[PDB]
Amino acid sequence: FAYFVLTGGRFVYASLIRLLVLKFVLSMSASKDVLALAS
Amino acid sequence: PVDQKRYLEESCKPKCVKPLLEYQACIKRIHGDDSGQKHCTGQYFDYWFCVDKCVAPKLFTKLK
Amino acid sequence: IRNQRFSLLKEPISSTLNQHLIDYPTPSNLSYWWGFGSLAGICLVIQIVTGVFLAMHYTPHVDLAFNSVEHVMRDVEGGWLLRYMHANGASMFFIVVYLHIFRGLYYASYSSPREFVWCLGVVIFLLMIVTAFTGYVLPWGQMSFWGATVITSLASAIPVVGDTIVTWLWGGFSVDNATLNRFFSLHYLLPFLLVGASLLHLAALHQYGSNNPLGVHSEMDQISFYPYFYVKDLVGWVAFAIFFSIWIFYAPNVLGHPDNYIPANPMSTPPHIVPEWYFLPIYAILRSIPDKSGGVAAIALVFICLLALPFFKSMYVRSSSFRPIYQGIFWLLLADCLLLGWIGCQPVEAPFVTIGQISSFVFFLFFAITPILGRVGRGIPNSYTT
Amino acid sequence: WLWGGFSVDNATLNRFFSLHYLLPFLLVGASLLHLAALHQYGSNNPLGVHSEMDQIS
Amino acid sequence: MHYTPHVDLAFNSVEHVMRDVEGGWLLRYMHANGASMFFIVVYLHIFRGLYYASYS
Amino acid sequence: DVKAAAMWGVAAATGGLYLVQVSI
Amino acid sequence: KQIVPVKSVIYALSPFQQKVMTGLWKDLPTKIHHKVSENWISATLLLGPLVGTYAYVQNYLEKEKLHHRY
Amino acid sequence: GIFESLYKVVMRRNSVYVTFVIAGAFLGERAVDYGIHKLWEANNVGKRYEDIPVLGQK
Amino acid sequence: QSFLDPKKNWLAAQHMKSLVKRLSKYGLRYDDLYDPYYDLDVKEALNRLPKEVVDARHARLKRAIDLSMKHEYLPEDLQAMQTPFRGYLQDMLALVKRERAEREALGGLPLYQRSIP
Amino acid sequence: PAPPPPTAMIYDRA
Amino acid sequence: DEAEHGLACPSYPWPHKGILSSYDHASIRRGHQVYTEVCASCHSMSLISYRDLVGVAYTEEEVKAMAAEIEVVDGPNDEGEMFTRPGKLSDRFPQPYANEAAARFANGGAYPPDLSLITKARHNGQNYVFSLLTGYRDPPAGVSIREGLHYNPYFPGGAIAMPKMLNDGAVEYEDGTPATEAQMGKDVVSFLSWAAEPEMEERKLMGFKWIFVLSLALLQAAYYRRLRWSVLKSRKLVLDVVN
Amino acid sequence: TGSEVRMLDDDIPLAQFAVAFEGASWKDPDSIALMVMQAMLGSWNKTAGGGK
Ligand code: HEC
Ligand code: HEM
Ligand code: HEM
Ligand code: HEM
Repeated sequence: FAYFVLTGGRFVYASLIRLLVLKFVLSMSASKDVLALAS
Repeated sequence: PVDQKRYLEESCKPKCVKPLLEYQACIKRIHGDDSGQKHCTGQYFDYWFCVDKCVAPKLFTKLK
Repeated sequence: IRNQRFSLLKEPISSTLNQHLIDYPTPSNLSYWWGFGSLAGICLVIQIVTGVFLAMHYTPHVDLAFNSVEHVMRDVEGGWLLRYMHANGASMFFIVVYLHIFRGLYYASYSSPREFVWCLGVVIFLLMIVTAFTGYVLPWGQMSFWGATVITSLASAIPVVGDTIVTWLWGGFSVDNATLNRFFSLHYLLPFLLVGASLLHLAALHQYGSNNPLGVHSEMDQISFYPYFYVKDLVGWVAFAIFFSIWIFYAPNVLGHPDNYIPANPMSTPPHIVPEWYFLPIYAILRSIPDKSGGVAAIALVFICLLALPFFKSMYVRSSSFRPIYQGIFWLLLADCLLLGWIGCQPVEAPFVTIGQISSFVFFLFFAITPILGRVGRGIPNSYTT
Repeated sequence: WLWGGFSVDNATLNRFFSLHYLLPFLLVGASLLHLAALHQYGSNNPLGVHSEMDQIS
Repeated sequence: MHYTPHVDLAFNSVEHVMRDVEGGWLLRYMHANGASMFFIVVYLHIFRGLYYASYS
Repeated sequence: DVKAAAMWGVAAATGGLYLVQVSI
Repeated sequence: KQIVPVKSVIYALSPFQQKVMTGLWKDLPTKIHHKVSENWISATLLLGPLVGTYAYVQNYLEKEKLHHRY
Repeated sequence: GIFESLYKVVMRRNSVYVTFVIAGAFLGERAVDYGIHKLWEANNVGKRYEDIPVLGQK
Repeated sequence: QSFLDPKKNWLAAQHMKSLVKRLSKYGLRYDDLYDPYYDLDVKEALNRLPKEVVDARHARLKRAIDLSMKHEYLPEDLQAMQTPFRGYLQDMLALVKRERAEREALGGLPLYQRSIP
Repeated sequence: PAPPPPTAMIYDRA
Repeated sequence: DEAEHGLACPSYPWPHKGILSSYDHASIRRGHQVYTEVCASCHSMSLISYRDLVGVAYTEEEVKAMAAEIEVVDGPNDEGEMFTRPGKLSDRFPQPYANEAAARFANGGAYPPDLSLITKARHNGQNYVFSLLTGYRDPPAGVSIREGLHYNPYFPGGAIAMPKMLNDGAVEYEDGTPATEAQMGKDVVSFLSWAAEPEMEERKLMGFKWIFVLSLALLQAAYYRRLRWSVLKSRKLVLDVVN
Repeated sequence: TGSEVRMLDDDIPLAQFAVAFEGASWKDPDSIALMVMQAMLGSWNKTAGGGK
């Protein structure tokens, strides 16, 4: 039971880490202004 | 198209009887100014703050 | 023991990291108030990363700073999240630093062995104040520009070289593009100096050991840092993350000033020029006594008092849990600091100026009453002896 | 993704400026690790032989 | 402290550093030539290490 | 171990597909 | 910094042989009573000047506002 | 019982445990997104972009 | 001192009562609060103190730290048997301070100096 | 109970 | 002091206020229509592009037509001259005046501020804008306002240089809803709130998700800490000391 | 039940500790495997001739 509670917490932590990393990477990626100027 | 805000502000006078009476008394006492430097802006602000507090929920209830 | 390899933590590649983060002995009775140092370190790392990723879309020009900030907000994918994280995390970084400082004040975590730790903390506080000021100037809003103007105008208080110093710092005769570029470079540079100062802070504390809520000599009952204080620090980090998400995703601009969204107009002036909320106690200390050189001297005296706090003697009883008078004095100090911060966001009318004058006096009365109380209570054991 | 668009432009210039400001501090940390790792075992000598006998401050 | 990273202002800002800034030409030339000497010294470092097999 | 290496490769591939998420 | 030795006998139980979060919400009235009683002076000293000063400022501002009402 | 059997299955090996952690994080994020989207749509009815009465009458 | 004596001063008596109540909860004497790393005169005094007294002080400190970690106090019986302010360090601390004072007065050099941190 | 007399425990006696 | 500080604005029950509340996109469209009809002749929104309205209040074809019905200048052609062409999807909203000096000259010495961030540039932004728009009323007996200035109690200083532009029937809504002063004010404030904070819906969704997920994380972290500290907090210690 | 008893004295020149899991019964078929596991974890002594 303790290991599975920790497993749920690890679900949560992995989700947060993944979304933070993707947020930073996509922020460094291209922007809507240059995307729209491409046409 | 009548204004819901104006109608409800007219309908909120009973809720603000005391500030309205205070403002009217201020006007009556101030009538007869010599040059200036006198105003009833404080009572005006109190009365209209009371009216505004009375009117907002009904206002966006009637508005779509 | 060294003949053949053992646990890789003890190996020279990870020896220092093990000794300073895993096997380092800490008192077993540390409360949740001791996780604020690690939480402040996390806030600093968050600020560094977020700023590094914001500088890729920010142009330090008077004609492009505000437009670049709005471009980050709108066009950049996640840029609104980036800037909200940066600003609100500077706010939380100052919050956790204030909690750090006040917990140290309560538990006397500075007195004999951690004098260098306290001095390094004061240097870190100065660095954070300067960095946050320059970073707030960076967006080039109305409030940012006028706060920069006023706070740099404080530098015109030295009787001889004040005007020369303020003119040299401005890059000219007024806050302009040169000041913006200067402040951008300084605001990028200082956080790495802040990292170095934080590393020195941690090393200086690790020289002797962390204080405990009891304030007693804690070496008989100590535990390894990793298995027991990483989980408590994790609880603190998750609670801070909940608070941080609450302040980012739902109340982003509550801590900020609305006037900062108006493009900087040197001709016009806002009706009330006020710095960020975490500079309010210092601003109130400045404006308490009526003067300019007097206010700068008062700020310098505040920092000198903070530096000279650990060097008082006869503070044999460390923790405030065993000092009723000192506990009352500390709580009065905290109330005074909150009142001073509230006053700093108010005009210079009569009640506000009177209360600000009183509040600064109480603030310095704290720094005198503490040595007085220590010297008086040095003779407690002979008097209550039974 | 590195270009931040479709060609080298203002986005690339700003990103490169931020990276160029940041990297030398990572370079400082790497050089500090360089020196610390060297100090663990010592420094080589032109002979390349063991040099723990005739050593000076 | 005097460089603007915009696409339309980087070259003009560098020239402003060279001309208008008091001693800015020294800073610009010293930065560029110091990158050059940094790479010179690092190459000499690497080649000396290769010669004396300091990578053992 | 071959089986341990294969399972760790599977775990790494799952982590990569969770991060990048190509066609979910 | 060296560890001092103390002669003692320590009995400890495995983390999985005992309840974990049940002891949190236990004896809550007693815990709350201790928190209130041991810290009421501190709470009064922290919130005393704040509330009194706020009331004084509000009274002063109200008095001035009605004084300047013409 | 159920907890012990699941523990055996998903924690006999640490690599299997990590794979299960990643898969569970993905599935839980998807489920939370679905539930929150349903709550958001139920709360904000008649205000969505697709709910505007006029969309091509300009 | 006049005002510091609990017999002649009511404020001092209440302070002593509060201090006794606070110390008895964790079951450690007032002299246990003195830190050897603080003055190093406490360190010298504890070095000169007998091993039995030093061991008892260390045991009391360990008990207090364990109680603080457990977020609990001593039971009522042990609190009643607790006897704070029964000094064991004040006399030797005063002797060490007197020796240091006479050494400083007659030129001399400090027998120990706090290392610069 | 009552606190032990100063001549009851080894450390107190020392 | 009351006049210079301005009348406080009441708190309004906005449709986009709450934990799980979104913009009323129909009201966003109506607010944009009334803005471009009776508010773009003096004010400008230079931070809002036409592409921002795609998927929010108008379809892509509608925004394309709306941008094409205006003409904007373009850079030099092969001949080196400056020409004008119909606007495109990525074009910003047109500015009514050439520059700030022209705006001040045309508006009697007062500069109409940019409306892109007006709900974020004012304390109590939404309520303040709504009250300023729908609160043009007679001045109290005692204060006289100069010619060319109109009295608005909610404006800091009492006197505002903007004439009352929100009059009943000013803009004929395509929805058929009444063109009441209050209705147009609410629509304008909703559109300006969207323009200042176009990321509100995504931000609130992400915040709700992370707050819930991190509350679960806090529960798990407390359990983990109590489990790790279980050996220390539930141990018996025999020390051979009584006082 | 997993537990520990620590009797720190520091007055004895040497420290003696024993960590033990749960074994098998006499008639348990895995008892012989436990003896084999003991054999492959054989004892070592400072005076033992086997050395290192
Ligand atoms: C030309 C006659 C205008 C039209 C049409 C609208 N506005 Fe206006 N506005 C105008 C001026 C000349 C000014 C400046 C007043 C000053 O003294 O600074 C303004 C000002 C505003 C403000 C600012 C209020 C403040 O306290 O700063 C707002 C929020 C504003 N205007 C909004 C607004 C809206 C929503 C309009 C569409 C109905 C609108 N204005 C039309 C001139 C003119
Ligand atoms: C080197 C790392 C950093 C960089 C590159 C950086 C860069 C920036 C930039 C570009 C801005 C303006 C953009 C915006 O605010 O939306 C900014 C704002 C700010 N920064 Fe930083 N910063 C860094 C670190 C820090 C640190 C450590 C602090 C705290 C001490 C800090 C405090 C602030 C503050 C308070 C603001 C104002 C936010 C606002 O209200 O607009 N920054 N920073
Ligand atoms: C950048 C901000 C800061 C960071 C990252 C930081 C980090 C830390 C860390 C990691 C610790 C060790 C853990 C702990 O005991 O809490 C610590 C302890 C300490 N810090 Fe800081 N700190 C910061 C600011 C300050 C400031 C401004 C002061 C005030 C002088 C200060 C004074 C102390 C003291 C006295 C301790 C000792 C704690 C104790 O023994 O009780 N710190 N800090
Ligand atoms: C940032 C540039 C660098 C700095 C500041 C730096 C710094 C140093 C320093 C201070 C030493 C010790 C003094 C000495 O040279 O004997 C050293 C030694 C050494 N460095 Fe570097 N270094 C750099 C780049 C490199 C590079 C690129 C290499 C190639 C792998 C390298 C390989 C070595 C080696 C092998 C030694 C050992 C010298 C010996 O004992 O023979 N260094 N470096």
